[PDB]
Amino acid sequence: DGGMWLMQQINGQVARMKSLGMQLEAADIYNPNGSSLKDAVVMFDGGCTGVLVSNQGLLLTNHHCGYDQIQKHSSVQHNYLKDGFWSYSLAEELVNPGLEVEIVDEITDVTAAVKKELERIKKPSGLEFLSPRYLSSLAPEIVGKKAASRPGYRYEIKAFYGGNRYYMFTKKVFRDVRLVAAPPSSIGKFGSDTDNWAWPRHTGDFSIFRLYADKNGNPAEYSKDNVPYRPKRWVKVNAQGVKEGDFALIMGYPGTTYKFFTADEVTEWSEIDNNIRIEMRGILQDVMLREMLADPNIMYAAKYASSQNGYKRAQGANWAIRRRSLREIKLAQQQEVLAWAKQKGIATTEEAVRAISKAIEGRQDLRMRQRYLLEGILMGIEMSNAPAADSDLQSIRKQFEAFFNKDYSPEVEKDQLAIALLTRYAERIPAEKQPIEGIAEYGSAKAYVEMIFDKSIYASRERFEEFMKNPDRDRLLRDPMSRFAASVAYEHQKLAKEVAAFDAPLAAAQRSYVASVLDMKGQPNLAPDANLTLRFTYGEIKGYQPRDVVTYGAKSTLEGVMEKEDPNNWEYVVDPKLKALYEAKNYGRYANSDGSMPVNFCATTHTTGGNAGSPVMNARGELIGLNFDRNWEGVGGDIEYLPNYQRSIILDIRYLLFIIDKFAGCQRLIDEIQPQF
Amino acid sequence: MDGGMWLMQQINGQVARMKSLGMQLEAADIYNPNGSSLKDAVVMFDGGCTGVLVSNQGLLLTNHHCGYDQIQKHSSVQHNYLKDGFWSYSLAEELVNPGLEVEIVDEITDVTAAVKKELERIKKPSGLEFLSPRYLSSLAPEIVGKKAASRPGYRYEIKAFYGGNRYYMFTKKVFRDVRLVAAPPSSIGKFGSDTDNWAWPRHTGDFSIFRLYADKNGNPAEYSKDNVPYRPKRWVKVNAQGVKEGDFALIMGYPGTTYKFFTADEVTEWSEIDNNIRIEMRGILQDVMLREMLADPKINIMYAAKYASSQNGYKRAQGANWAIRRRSLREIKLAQQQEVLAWAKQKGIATTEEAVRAISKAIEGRQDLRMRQRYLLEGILMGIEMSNAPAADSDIADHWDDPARREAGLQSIRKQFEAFFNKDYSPEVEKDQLAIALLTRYAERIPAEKQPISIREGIAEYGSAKAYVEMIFDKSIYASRERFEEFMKNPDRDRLLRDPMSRFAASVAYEHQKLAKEVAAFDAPLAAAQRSYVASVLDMKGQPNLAPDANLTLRFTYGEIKGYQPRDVVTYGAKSTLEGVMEKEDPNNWEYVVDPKLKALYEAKNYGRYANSDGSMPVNFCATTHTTGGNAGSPVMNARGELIGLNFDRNWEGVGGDIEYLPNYQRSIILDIRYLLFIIDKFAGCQRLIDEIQPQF
Ligand SMILES: N[C@@H](CCC(=O)O)C(=O)O
Ligand SMILES: N[C@@H](CCC(=O)O)C(=O)O
Ligand SMILES: [Cl-]
Ligand SMILES: [Cl-]
Repeated sequence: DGGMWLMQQINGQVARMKSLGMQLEAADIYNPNGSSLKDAVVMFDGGCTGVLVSNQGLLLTNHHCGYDQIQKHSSVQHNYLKDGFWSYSLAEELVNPGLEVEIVDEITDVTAAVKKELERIKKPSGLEFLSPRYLSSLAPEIVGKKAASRPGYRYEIKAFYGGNRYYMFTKKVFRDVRLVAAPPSSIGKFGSDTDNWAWPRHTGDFSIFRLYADKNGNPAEYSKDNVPYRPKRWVKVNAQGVKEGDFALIMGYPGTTYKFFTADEVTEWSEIDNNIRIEMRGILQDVMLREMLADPNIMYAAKYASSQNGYKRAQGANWAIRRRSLREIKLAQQQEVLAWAKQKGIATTEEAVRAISKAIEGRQDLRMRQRYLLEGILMGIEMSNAPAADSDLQSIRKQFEAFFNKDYSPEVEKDQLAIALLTRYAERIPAEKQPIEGIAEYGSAKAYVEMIFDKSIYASRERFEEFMKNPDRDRLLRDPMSRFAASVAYEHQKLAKEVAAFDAPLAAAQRSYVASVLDMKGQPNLAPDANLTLRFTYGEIKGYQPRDVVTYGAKSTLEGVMEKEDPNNWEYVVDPKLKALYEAKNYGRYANSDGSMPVNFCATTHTTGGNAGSPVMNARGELIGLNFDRNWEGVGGDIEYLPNYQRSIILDIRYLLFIIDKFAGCQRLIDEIQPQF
Repeated sequence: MDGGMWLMQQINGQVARMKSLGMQLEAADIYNPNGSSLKDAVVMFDGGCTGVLVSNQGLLLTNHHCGYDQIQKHSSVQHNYLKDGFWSYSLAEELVNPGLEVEIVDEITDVTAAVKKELERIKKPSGLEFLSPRYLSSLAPEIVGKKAASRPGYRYEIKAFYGGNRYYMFTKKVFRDVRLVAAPPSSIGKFGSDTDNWAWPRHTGDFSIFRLYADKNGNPAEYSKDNVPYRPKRWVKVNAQGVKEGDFALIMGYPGTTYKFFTADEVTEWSEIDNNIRIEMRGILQDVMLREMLADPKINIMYAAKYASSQNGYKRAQGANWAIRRRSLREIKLAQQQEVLAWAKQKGIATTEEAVRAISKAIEGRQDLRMRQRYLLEGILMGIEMSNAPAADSDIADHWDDPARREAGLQSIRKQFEAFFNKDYSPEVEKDQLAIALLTRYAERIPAEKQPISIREGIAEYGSAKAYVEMIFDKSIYASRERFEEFMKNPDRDRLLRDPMSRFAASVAYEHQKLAKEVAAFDAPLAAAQRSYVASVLDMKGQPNLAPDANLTLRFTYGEIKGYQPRDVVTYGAKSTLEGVMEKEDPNNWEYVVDPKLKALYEAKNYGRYANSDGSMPVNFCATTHTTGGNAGSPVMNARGELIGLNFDRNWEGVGGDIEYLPNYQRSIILDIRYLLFIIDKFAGCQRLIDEIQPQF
């Protein structure tokens, strides 16, 4: 069964969980008045999950969650991205400025308070009652100036059930989170392209951090005098192994789902948001791939990586529409609540569904742009955020250092991808409808966008401080580069403002519709959409049947890595040390009882983007794995959980330990984790 | 699941084991030299396939891709049998196929002593004749005598076995009136043509149907309007009750070629030269050719068989190389040669180590020559059809003043031009990108000095392969049929003698013959050493328990219906269904298009009595039998010798089975006879064929 359950809903799920073999009490998982698993389950860097596993604040999350921190610490000497990183003491752990981890201190229902504040906003705009920015801004009104005021704390208020409930999360915000360990990328992201969203999977997707705190255990900014955070509760690691049918529990921070989409919303989300994305990324991939198949990657692998991650997802979603009859399932569900309302003489529900249809039909062309603009150029062309004058000198200097940084590259992406992202965007979106005429003067979108390189001072690093001697203001003000930037940004804000006339009634009607779903279903029985707050899902360890003749098992092994090895294909390179371990069968206590070395497994838990790094626990609440992905067949799970295809893809905790111990020899961390055999 | 493509004479050695796996046949039921047996119904089709006789009126089942040549030849845009299939509702509607031959084994005879006797007569031999089919055939008339060797509908085939340590003669009845009866649309006969080729799971209705015709007296015969169906003494009964995992399966047919006695150095050479070069050049050809086919239905027809054949060998080379890597095939053959060498050493025998060394030396010696041969063959001879251009003979060059011999020389040119500029040939696809793409790469791989003269000189004179090919088509009289005929109204001796396409064909042929002459210096010692090596393997293992390499003669193999584990986490079942066709359906992908009628049947579950017991509709199954190319169309029989399927492929993981059979990875891929009947019945509604086949429930 699917559902991303509120921590407050554990009491409604615990009986079913125990019938599936769970041996925890509800209070063990979430305790409003004490220590529980809620305290060990962590948000990492805004969009990932992590788990605390020691009394010294040791933190496990995915490799791909800690990737940039790993990268930032890498040079040719000390190449942690390629070779992995291992610290042998507290003092060796690496500082990560800007990295934040959050822990839920308390969850409170603020629905009534939020409502009675949301009433009569002067000129109630379109989307206040859904905006996380405006909602969390109400925290001083709810809890007084010990909100925001308190340095290591943050009050998160979000809408649930389309805004029919509001829950407040009291976060402890740690700003001293240090890098402890990482496997090499050949393990951390084995098969990163071909195997992304794929089961079977053979990826050692983990990294290790540690929460530091001040001398009395309060979350603090970085200081040389900080000590390890000593958590209330951490999760004990169980290294005894897993088998098909074992109960599994996942807690984490699922990002976004759309389980209350109506039929018309499903179709739009497909034929607009989905396929506009697939070939706009289909094109932003081949030109990107052609360009540096020929050249020596760290220049643009992180580029091709994220495009692909979202690219393949979109293909998975599209498969569910075509094969899993997603639209008709959502249509059936809304017809069921419609019939429920009709029977009760309720009129708002059909009105709600009709207004949703109306807003979707009407915003069709505007949404077309805003997503065509969002990744045709907005993330597909890097200097759409070139600096702009305040001169009306002190911070075009202090801003260009953020434009041309340690990741950014003027050098190339010129008319291989820059011209290519501009593409024939303008064919699908008439030049009538493009931002503030250039494609009409310099000829093409290439001879326009490449003309900027010579003319703009914001092309090189040399030219910036070449004429740092004086104010060429008549030249600084009229630069096409910061014109193209403010331009694409101009229409972005205008579209946000213009389509708001559709988004506002949509949100009102969705709220109305979901209220009806709420009156129909038990609120305690209905899981809300994911919204980047702490949820639990449960299931069992289980493969599936992907297609005629074929069965996928629930557990993968090191043999599967060796079957995939290909020295000539970057993604399938196998570390010589890992191969020697395989050839020697040097697995120790970490092997399966049958003698194979476990790598990944999969489960019928309901996860989504944001669950990377979530702890997977057994019937006793002990750690058995870390979530890092979902199969492409289960992508449609964001709209309707798909029990016979959807599987979370999970790192077997024994493989993580094996990598620490046998591969890296970092005994220090085994001693700290204290795995149970 | 043991390997081995057993001789018919080896049936006595295997029958006990076959029975232990559940067979309920006696040896003599399968192969009987003193009367009739299943052998009599197992047919060689078009020289390179198998077929099976299934009625008393000569009805013949084989694969779609085996009948593909004939289907293609009968197809036009107007009557597109490739695309839409073909179905005949009477004898008179069955299509005539000139040149198509089918052969039946009447007798098998050991002629080892008589061939060796004849070989010893050769004063100063090349060293190539004892494996030369041209030579071995020339011996038959002495062996069998002038009478009976001049018997019209018979052929006496002598082949080398065990590297030339045995010779067997196969007396063949040759049928030269074989008519096309039925074929499914390609969307069924070759569903997933490229992507599913060499793959399990498989969902392909790979069959076609023919009929043997004969004269007045039921004798094999050349085509005649007066011919009638041939009435075989034996035909295989068809069982439509279905199959299950674990069932015994027997396959008989004509496996073409295996290399089970390759030494490790031979494995490496085959992989790094023959296969790599095949993959490289055929990849280039296919990219251009398919593009052309998908853009024009007439081109699609013209080049359908050429493409399918090219793609088939291309992907087979990919699979063999992948097998060698993933399954350590080189290491296995090394271990096998070490075992025969240790056996030799124990017995004080020195000939074996000497043979293994002579094999390695010859392989190392011929590297440059063999790579040049493969590039020429794959790059030019197989895919540039210019290489069959006409060339003027010596009557043109030296007898032009003789009106008689001049006319003969002109007719020879015309005869060549018809063969070259055939109905399947498009000068447009040749000259636009195809010949240039191939020749450009060929020129990059083969040094100028080692290229055919015309090509070297042509590329030096004009800028490039591109400019050179463009010149050829600009200047050649054979560029088009219209230019050819305009020229032949007033022939010029010069230009005819100097024609650039002629010079290209001449130069390529000269280099081909040149390479063969020079490489014989290595190939002859290599063959002699192979003979010595296999002779030791024979001394070690004994002939009765050692299956020889395939050589396109009748063999049996047996095993059970069984899936396998291709890789970690994954298990493949033994049987595929129609649902898997529907899962693969994609209107925008040419190879996964699904016929609307087939989909209607599936949605209506209209399967008659052909369904599985669980209500699914069967499509294919796989078995642990040991097959290879040539076994396409082979009857797959159950424990009682009844037909339950037709072999048509081998799985990906099993492609390397020509080097080493691997019981945990190699599976024959088989058309379930129930799907074949379903397609004839529910899909085509060709009732008369169901009636004739008489499936047993
Ligand atoms: N890979 C996703 C997790 C997908 C899932 O668990 O469904 C992430 O980075 O958060
Ligand atoms: N497809 C092959 C048969 C391959 C096999 O059975 O191993 C052929 O056309 O003969
Ligand atoms: Cl286990
Ligand atoms: Cl499902």
